[PDB]
Amino acid sequence: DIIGDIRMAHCNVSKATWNETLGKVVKQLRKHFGNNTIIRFAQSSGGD
Amino acid sequence: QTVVTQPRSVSVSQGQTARITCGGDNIGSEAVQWYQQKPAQAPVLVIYDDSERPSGIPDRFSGSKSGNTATLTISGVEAGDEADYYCQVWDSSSDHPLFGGGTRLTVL
Amino acid sequence: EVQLVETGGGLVQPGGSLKLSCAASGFTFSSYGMNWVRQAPGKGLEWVSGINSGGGTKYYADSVKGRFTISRDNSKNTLSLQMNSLRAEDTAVYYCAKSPWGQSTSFEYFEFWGQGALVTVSSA
Amino acid sequence: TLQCTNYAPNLLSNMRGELKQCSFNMTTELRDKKQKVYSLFYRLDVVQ
Ligand SMILES: *[C@@H]1O[C@H](CO)[C@@H](O[C@@H]2O[C@H](CO)[C@@H](O[C@@H]3O[C@H](CO)[C@@H](O)[C@H](O[C@H]4O[C@H](CO)[C@@H](O)[C@H](O)[C@@H]4O[C@H]4O[C@H](CO)[C@@H](O)[C@H](O)[C@@H]4O[C@H]4O[C@H](CO)[C@@H](O)[C@H](O)[C@@H]4O)[C@@H]3O)[C@H](O)[C@H]2NC(C)=O)[C@H](O)[C@H]1NC(C)=O
Ligand SMILES: *[C@@H]1O[C@H](CO)[C@@H](O[C@@H]2O[C@H](CO)[C@@H](O[C@@H]3O[C@H](CO)[C@@H](O)[C@H](O)[C@@H]3O)[C@H](O)[C@H]2NC(C)=O)[C@H](O)[C@H]1NC(C)=O
Ligand SMILES: *[C@@H]1O[C@H](CO)[C@@H](O[C@@H]2O[C@H](CO)[C@@H](O)[C@H](O)[C@H]2NC(C)=O)[C@H](O)[C@H]1NC(C)=O
Ligand SMILES: *[C@@H]1O[C@H](CO)[C@@H](O)[C@H](O)[C@H]1NC(C)=O
Ligand SMILES: *[C@@H]1O[C@H](CO)[C@@H](O)[C@H](O)[C@H]1NC(C)=O
Repeated sequence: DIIGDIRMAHCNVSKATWNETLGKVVKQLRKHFGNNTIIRFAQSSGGD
Repeated sequence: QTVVTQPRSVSVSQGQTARITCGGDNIGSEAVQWYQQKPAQAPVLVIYDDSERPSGIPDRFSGSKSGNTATLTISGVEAGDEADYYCQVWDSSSDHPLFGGGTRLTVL
Repeated sequence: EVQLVETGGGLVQPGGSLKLSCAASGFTFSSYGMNWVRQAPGKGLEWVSGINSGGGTKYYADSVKGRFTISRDNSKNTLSLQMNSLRAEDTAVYYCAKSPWGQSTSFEYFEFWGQGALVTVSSA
Repeated sequence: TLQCTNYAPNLLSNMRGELKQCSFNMTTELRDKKQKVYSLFYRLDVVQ
């Protein structure tokens, strides 16, 4: 049994760093898909 | 709401068996205890989860859940086992512990 | 030797408050969900005022709902129940309990009882 | 085949209906006696 009180199990990623890392990747993907295009991310689709 | 009825104060005398019945609505949701208590004393658990008993209780107590009305079958008597017995069958939809009524046991 | 010691007052007129205390110099009291029941000199039993082992749930019955409270201070083995409205008297005795799961309900029983049951009466 | 119930009111609404306490039979050392046990399992392990 569980002693205490229950929460979820979670993970933290610092928002100031993760913004800079996606900013560095999306500068690099312009070389492979044309310079004038407006890159959008999304969630996962489905499956197991 | 949901009633748990049981007979008012059944009393056999030295027949060495007694069947304090219980029941009501949907049993099949753990008719769970019987809780012997003597006057001016503390209540004592006697049978939990309607098949086993805790360590320290003699085996004159035996329970069975049959169909929709569970019951407690004691086999044997004593001059110090005249007490009160009542069900604790409920936990659903509302406040989870719900005792029901009472039943007095006397032998002659 | 696992037992419960109690303090409790009585004879409080029906406009005041009362605070009951149940203590446990027995088992490891940081894991089990203690409860309360009541008994008038009369009909039978009635359930009130459950709690988990962290003080984070504290659910109640349907006749005392939104009218009272439960405190639970660990690390010195103390439960604190605090009746505060005190309506027209349902004169009853109060028992301290222990449930050998912790954390929750959905089939719960009571191993050891405290039998310290001093009464609220509100007489003249 | 094993029987289970949900937990507390647990009105946080993140962990409501997640932990699924169960009970079942399980064979002991000696071949012709049975042992009754209580445990629990996360929601992605049981299917009704
Ligand atoms: C990832 O990101 C998340 C979100 O950004 C971060 O979550 C933050 O986590 C903080 C700590 O977990 C949390 O602070 C908490 O705030 C509440 C309400 O203000 C406060 O009650 C908590 O108090 C604990 O810590 C203080 C420090 O001053 C202690 O004084 C206090 O006693 C509490 O300690 C508890 O844990 C101890 C463990 O041994 C116990 O010994 C202690 O007694 C106590 O446990 C019991 O006591 C309480 C009172 O009886 C009772 O309520 C409790 O349930 C136990 O029964 C704490 O300060 C932030 O609020 C939270 N941020 C949010 C939610 O936005 C997280 O840190 C990040 N990092 C990681 C690695 O996950
Ligand atoms: C674990 O093992 C015990 C061993 O007793 C199992 O209890 C048994 O379960 C069966 C199935 O319900 C019971 O049979 C029933 O008999 C009544 C008699 O009227 C009938 O009306 C029902 O339709 C059903 O056929 C059996 O009596 C019962 N044994 C005892 C001693 O009560 C139990 O089911 C096993 N599993 C779990 C999850 O506990
Ligand atoms: C992830 O955890 C690490 C350590 O568990 C954090 O690193 C420390 O963060 C505190 C913030 O108060 C700093 O004072 C320390 O200097 C950091 N380093 C060490 C070695 O303790 C890190 O900040 C956490 N990340 C996030 C996003 O919370
Ligand atoms: C992330 O960084 C970019 C450029 O570094 C900035 O324009 C933006 O405001 C930041 N925040 C978010 C939430 O995108
Ligand atoms: C896009 O950028 C690259 C370098 O950043 C540049 O060489 C290229 O000419 C740009 N695309 C267009 C259409 O000007």
